[PDB]
Amino acid sequence: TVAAYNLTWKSTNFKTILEWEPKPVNQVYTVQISTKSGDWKSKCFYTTDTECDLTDEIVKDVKQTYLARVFSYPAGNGSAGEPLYENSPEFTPYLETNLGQPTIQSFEQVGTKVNVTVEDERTLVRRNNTFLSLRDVFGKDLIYTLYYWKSSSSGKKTAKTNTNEFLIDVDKGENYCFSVQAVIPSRTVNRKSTDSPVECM
Amino acid sequence: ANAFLEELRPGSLERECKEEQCSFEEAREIFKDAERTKLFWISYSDGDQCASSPCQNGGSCKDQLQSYICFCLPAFEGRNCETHKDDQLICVNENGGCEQYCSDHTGTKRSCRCHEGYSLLADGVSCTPTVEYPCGKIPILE
Amino acid sequence: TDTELPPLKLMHSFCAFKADDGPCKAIMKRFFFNIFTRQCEEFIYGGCEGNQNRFESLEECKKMCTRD
Amino acid sequence: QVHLQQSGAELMKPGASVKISCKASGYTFITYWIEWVKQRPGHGLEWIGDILPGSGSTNYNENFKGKATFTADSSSNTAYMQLSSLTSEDSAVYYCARSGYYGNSGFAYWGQGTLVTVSAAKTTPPSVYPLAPGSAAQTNSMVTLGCLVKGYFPEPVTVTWNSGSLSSGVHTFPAVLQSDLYTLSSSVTVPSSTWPSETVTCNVAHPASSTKVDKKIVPRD
Amino acid sequence: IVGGKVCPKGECPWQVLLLVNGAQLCGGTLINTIWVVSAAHCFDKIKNWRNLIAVLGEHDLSEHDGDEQSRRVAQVIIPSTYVPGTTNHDIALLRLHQPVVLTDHVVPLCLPERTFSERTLAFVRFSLVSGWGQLLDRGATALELMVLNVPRLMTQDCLQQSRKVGDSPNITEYMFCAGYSDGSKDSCKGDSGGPHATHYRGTWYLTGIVSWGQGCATVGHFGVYTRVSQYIEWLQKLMRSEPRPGVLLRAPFP
Amino acid sequence: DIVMTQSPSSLTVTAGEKVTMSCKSSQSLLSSGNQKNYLTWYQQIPGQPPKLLIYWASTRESGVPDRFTGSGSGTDFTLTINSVQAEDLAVYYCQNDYTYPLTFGAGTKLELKRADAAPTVSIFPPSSEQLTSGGASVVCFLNNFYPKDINVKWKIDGSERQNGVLNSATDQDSKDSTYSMSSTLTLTKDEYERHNSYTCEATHKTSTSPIVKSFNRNEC
Amino acid sequence: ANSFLEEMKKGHLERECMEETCSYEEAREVFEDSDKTNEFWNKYKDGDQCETSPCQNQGKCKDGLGEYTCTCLEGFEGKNCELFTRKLCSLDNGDCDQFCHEEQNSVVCSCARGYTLADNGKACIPTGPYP
Ligand SMILES: *[C@@H]1O[C@H](CO)[C@@H](O)[C@H](O)[C@H]1O
Ligand SMILES: *[C@@H]1O[C@@H](C)[C@@H](O)[C@@H](O)[C@@H]1O
Ligand SMILES: [Ca+2]
Ligand SMILES: [Ca+2]
Ligand SMILES: [Ca+2]
Ligand SMILES: [Ca+2]
Ligand SMILES: [Ca+2]
Ligand SMILES: [Ca+2]
Ligand SMILES: [Ca+2]
Ligand SMILES: [Ca+2]
Ligand SMILES: [Ca+2]
Ligand SMILES: [Ca+2]
Ligand SMILES: [Ca+2]
Ligand SMILES: [Ca+2]
Ligand SMILES: [Mg+2]
Ligand SMILES: [Mg+2]
Ligand SMILES: [Mg+2]
Ligand SMILES: [Mg+2]
Repeated sequence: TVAAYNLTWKSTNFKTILEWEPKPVNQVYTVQISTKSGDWKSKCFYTTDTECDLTDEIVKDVKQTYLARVFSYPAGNGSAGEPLYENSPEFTPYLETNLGQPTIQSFEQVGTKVNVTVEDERTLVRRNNTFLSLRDVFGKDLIYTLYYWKSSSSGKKTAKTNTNEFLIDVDKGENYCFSVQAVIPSRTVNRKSTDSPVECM
Repeated sequence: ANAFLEELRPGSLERECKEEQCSFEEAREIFKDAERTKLFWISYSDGDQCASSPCQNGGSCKDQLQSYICFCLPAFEGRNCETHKDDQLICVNENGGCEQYCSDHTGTKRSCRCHEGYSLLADGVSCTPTVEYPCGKIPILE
Repeated sequence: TDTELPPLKLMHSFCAFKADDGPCKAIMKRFFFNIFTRQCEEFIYGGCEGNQNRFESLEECKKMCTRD
Repeated sequence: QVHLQQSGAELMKPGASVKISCKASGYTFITYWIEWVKQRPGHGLEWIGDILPGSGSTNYNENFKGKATFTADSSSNTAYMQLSSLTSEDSAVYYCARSGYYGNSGFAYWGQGTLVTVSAAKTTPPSVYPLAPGSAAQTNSMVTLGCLVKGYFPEPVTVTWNSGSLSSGVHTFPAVLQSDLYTLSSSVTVPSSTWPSETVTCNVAHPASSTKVDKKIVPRD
Repeated sequence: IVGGKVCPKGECPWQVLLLVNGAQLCGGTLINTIWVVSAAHCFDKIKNWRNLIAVLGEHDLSEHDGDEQSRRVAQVIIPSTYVPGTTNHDIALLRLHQPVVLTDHVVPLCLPERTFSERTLAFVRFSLVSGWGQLLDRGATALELMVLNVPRLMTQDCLQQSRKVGDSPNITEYMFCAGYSDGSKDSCKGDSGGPHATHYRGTWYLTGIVSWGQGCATVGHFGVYTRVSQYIEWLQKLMRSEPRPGVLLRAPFP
Repeated sequence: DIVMTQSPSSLTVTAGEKVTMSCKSSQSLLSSGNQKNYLTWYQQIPGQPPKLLIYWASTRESGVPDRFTGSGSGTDFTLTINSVQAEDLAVYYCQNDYTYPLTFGAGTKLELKRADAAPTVSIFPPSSEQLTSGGASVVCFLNNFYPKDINVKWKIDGSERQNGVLNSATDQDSKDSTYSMSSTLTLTKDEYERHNSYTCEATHKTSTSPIVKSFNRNEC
Repeated sequence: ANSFLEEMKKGHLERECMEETCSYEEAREVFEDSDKTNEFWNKYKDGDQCETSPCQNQGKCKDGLGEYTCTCLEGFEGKNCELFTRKLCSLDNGDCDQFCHEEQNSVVCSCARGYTLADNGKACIPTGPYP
């Protein structure tokens, strides 16, 4: 029986999974998660999987900072006096969860100005029998960064907005293209999301 | 599609890549900037990692950049909604169910015994004192 | 300056350390000889893992260290 | 639960700089927007700007550019605000706040409030001038009195009548400012049985100047 | 109890004080009627055992009201594996000379099952420690019954988070750390045997007894307690055992 | 920048019935992404920090009583208080919670309506020590007038005077729920001893004629 | 952005580095003086590495390559101005009477020999009985 290591939180849209490297030979795993001054909630008991879901706990309070640890129960059984374990990096979901790849909802050229709507993807954070939209969790902290260009020779002309809508003038000479990128400027890491699927008219 | 040696006319990004399935070369000819071509390729030729419907027990899969996210039903959890939350009622479920004592009975769901001075109720999970002064219960707070 | 005080001419090595309280957390009023104050006075003993300056009473407090 | 303990009240000379603090307790410090709201009397609320601790991102109101600076040290879980080159317009009540939970959900939890005063005045006790009616041929069952308090600083000053016994039926007017000084009065109406009759005094205590004056209302004003 | 508060009268009923010649010696914890638990090193060099008095239900030292039930101690039992002058296996069960009548200010705190204490009452981290201990490391014993909320640590966290002082006892599997590392809250000297009770769903359980700790809330340090889960079954067996004519006997353990 | 216009600057209401408020906004606060209106309401009893009332213009903060209710969408927003109690006496502030910079409203004072009463005005010549020090601040009082709106007309030797005068109004009282204006006009010795007659006029809604109170220097 | 019928044409910023995508050469071809071209070029690829406020203490930023160069000011060591040390041990010679060890801008005081220092540093005190 050996301790786990390389514990990491693979989270996107608050879908948090804790994963560890060493393979379970004659060994099973169990993971507990708790806040700074909370109660150690145990999950994924005796499982041989090298990963465990933790979304249903961080969804309770995304703003708190969470600490987790993974024991290693010898296969067959408890331990002698204490299981052998290893902690995990402290994960505050609000400042760390990766933003999902945004999708463009619609785009229309009213007059000479285009109107690039952005679809609002939902997150794993729950409420009264419904998932919370991305805007419903971040609000003012969520801005966007559109890139538009001529189909040939690219030429990204960046633009910014604080809404799921856009209103930008064009030359009425060539079908522009769009690629949005949900940006949270109030973070320090994972600030910018991956670029949206390209959409052109 | 329409080949006709297509490489003469300057190809619009839509016509060549967002219409026919263009290769890396076509996109590189269009953008003419290696950096941006790499970024656009990793965002476009990423593919849909949801063609195998990875999520079980009624879970809505969502594609990302070389990733998928399962929007699991309330009664399930896991990366693919594999784990039955309501089927983990064994005694290690943070004293699963039983308020006072759980015992991992072989082949049956745990049984809730409880300490001397108390006795079980109809609910069969929690129990209440049966004496004037039970264990570790402060009567000043009543 | 240069005060002329008896160096106590230690006859026993064990009564010569400092007042080691002990990591434990019990209260028992043992006694130790302080090499500064010419008295085997009282100190609180935790009750475990101390040095050899723990004394039940003042009688052997005096006997073991101070030259009778 | 949670609380936001701000600093004490200050009285700075013009041209100085105050440093308001706001300690956060009960929640995760680095994951909530710490606001700052200015409330000058007779002007309602006026948002100054906020800082997100840990990240350090700030959003200053334009009309407070340069005037207000937000710093935050997350080890002690306290924020900081510094107002430079104070003027008489900075004499107001500032607050700190914590943003709500589900995004743009207001300021869930507010600080107790901090009073900041800036003026070129000095610590001066008042010269309370008593009041008394003139001819007043009416002299009905109800007679009004008062003791005018002028020339004191800083606020506040306690005023009462007959060592607090005559406390029901007084109207302590708010301390208004004039000629770089504070002035207020205290009107009390009493029956004729006590005035014109035995001593009816007003008790004034200036905590800053450690003053206790018991000037008595006397007829023949 | 540095950095603690005052336990309101009766809110710490299981707390038991022990006096030798009427002087403060240790704490305790009444289990059912006649059996009390105090750290094994409390009774090491006490002569004239007939002067051992266990006042229980006490709330204020410098006062004698009608809530301080006082009973003698006939025999004390400790694990035979315990070594005099050392810290391993610090727990003692006392056969009170006379039974005590329970009241509102006298409610006994009892043990959980071994599996229960190993599995559930170890992952709460928020448990009270009570006693009449000093308020400073050098010493100022509070005449009032002080109480304190303490955190819980597993043995690896304690080793790899506290200081690395080599002149300290090791942490065996029989003991587990507790306390704040900054140095603001820690039982000091009058809390040996003091209950370390963990609340869980409207019922308190004895999940530890204060044993030792380097200083009182020093920089980067924790107060080592005594994990009672190792001794739950042994106490349960000795509690239902026939009375024996000894005074200080060392029952076999395990 | 968004400007918010609290339509009632200061409204009064008898405790028990239902009140409604308005808070307009220049730019619409309705985010089309999730159909939420991002305006926050606040309750601030004087001398106390403003407790949050309603966020998203419809959702009660945990602990807010079940009579406060927000409504409206777009640019016009409404806060409703039903069965008004004594604790509702406060100034309420709406807030733009959509776009930086955050802008607050002008507030809305709440007053307890009471049967109006004419003020009791009494003029006062200066104190004996007031002259000896070198001050000449004549003050004439007013007490127990409702509603708040009032006007004072100081006259010196029959001529209206509007220099160096000062006024002060108390908050609504607990017993009589009324205000008490205090108009004082300050001079020094020479100007006070150059003009004789002093009169202050209390022009209030309670009567069409301002009640007159006066004194003459020659008699004193 | 070397499209057909270009180069021989007059230079232009927008028509090259914004409409389409100009190269570095097409950059200088428009701006000549290399420094000013960098003034744009460090923005074109490396969007802006200091649009946040990483370097505290009012740290002005030039934002060149993606390495995020920021100007720090006096009284604060480090590139981000984050080191909040008082520039030396010279302040009251280490809040002391004699001097302070300058162990990498730390605060570790000492007194003269035979004049033992306190644990944190205060006035020197004689060590033995006749120092
Ligand atoms: C469905 O597709 C994803 C990505 O190819 C894979 O990870 C799953 O295992 C499969 O079921
Ligand atoms: C996608 O989301 C999950 C939660 C289920 O509701 C599915 O029916 C839906 O398609
Ligand atoms: Ca084609
Ligand atoms: Ca080609
Ligand atoms: Ca083609
Ligand atoms: Ca091509
Ligand atoms: Ca994909
Ligand atoms: Ca007593
Ligand atoms: Ca070109
Ligand atoms: Ca070109
Ligand atoms: Ca060119
Ligand atoms: Ca072109
Ligand atoms: Ca070129
Ligand atoms: Ca050229
Ligand atoms: Mg097409
Ligand atoms: Mg091609
Ligand atoms: Mg080619
Ligand atoms: Mg152009």
